[PDB]
Amino acid sequence: NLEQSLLVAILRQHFVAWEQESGTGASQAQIAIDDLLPQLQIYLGDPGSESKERTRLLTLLDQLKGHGLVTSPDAHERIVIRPIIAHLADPINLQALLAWLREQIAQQT
Amino acid sequence: DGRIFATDALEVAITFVESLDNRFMTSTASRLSTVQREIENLETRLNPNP
Amino acid sequence: MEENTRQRTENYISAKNQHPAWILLATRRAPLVLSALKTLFEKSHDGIPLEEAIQSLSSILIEHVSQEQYDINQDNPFLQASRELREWIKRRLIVERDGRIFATDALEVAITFVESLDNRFMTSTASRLSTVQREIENLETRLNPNPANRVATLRRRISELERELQEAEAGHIEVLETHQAVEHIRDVYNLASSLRADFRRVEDSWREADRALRQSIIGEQYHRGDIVERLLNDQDALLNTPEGRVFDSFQQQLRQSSELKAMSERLRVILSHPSASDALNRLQRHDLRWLVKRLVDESQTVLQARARSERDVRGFMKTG
Repeated sequence: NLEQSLLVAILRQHFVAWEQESGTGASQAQIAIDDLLPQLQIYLGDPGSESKERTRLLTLLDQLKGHGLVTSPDAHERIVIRPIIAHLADPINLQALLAWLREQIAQQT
Repeated sequence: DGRIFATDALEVAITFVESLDNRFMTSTASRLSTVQREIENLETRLNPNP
Repeated sequence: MEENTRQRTENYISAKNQHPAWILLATRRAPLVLSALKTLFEKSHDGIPLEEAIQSLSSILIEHVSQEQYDINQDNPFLQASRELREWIKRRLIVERDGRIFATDALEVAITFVESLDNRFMTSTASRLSTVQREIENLETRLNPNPANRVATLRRRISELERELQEAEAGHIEVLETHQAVEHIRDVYNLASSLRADFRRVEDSWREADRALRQSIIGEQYHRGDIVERLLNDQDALLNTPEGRVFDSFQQQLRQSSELKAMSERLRVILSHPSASDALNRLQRHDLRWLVKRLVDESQTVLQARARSERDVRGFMKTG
């Protein structure tokens, strides 16, 4: 679903950002949970309760771990992005989704 | 951080109902002295003639 | 202490159900009434004369006749204005006196609330902190009776002012840069406008005290000799209350025509400065220009209103 797809897009952006520095090395793609909250807050609003938005984000990450794109949070509130994301968010998939989303926005107008 | 806070809106709302109480007014001789001193100081700062 | 909280919810329910300002804020049509009244009373110096009120309120209603969703009238804005005026008077939201209608305290509070509500120029300016610092300096330096403390304070003040005198004489005087000056102007206006804030609270206190006196006078057997002194003791008791005390102290302070003369001459020059037009629009500029006359006139009105309570004694003691 498209909230999950938004989270996937942000995760892929972080993944490529890290891969730039680390090359195509082993999966050290790790991001603090706190780093996601500002990003999602832009699209999913601000319910004015950091705990509430953390619960929202963690539910999304559980759903994504169901699809294998991210490990569950570890002790330090950190997750590792499974490299499979690069193939669920490769350019052809992204450009199909982009066209479909443009169509959806056109219907919204 | 798990600590609730009072937003700006609630602060305005509380200040409103509070101002229906018995209290000191702002129309006090002390307020007159304050504004008089303030006029004095502000004028003296404004006019540039040495 | 929180034992009073049980009593405080009762107090708030009472205020909600009685205080006209809150009831007004709760109404469906609240914004229209508040905007119309703010527009009407923006131009009042004394209580606006009734006929002018009817005419200008009819014009204001005309301004908003387009809003048909508020059941606005479309056959005679003059009749609508008169009807609305009497309706509001019934709401204890405006009062007739000498044919000139005034804004009760309730409306003043409601208007201040709604005005402060929106995004705007804020209440405090950058000069508020300096104002508070100066006032704290004076208050502390005057509260303690230790003569050594006072003489030391005056010594340091006089040394600082000697430094400033030497600096100015040598020619390094300094003045407000534009955007500092504008903030000071705005803070001065905001401070000054607070003086009007309670000319209407005092009159209500007079009214209620007089009403209580007359009501208790139902037990006529009390000694009229008690009231030979109660004539002054009404003012005395309200001088134990903030209302009478501070209003009469304000009257005494305001009667010092020398300081008021200084204040007026200084208001004139501050407003003649170019940045005055930046700080304040036309309406505010005129309002501040003759604030002194406003205070004098309205305090005289309050005194001549308390004159009825002054006559209350002749309506009690005499039984011919």
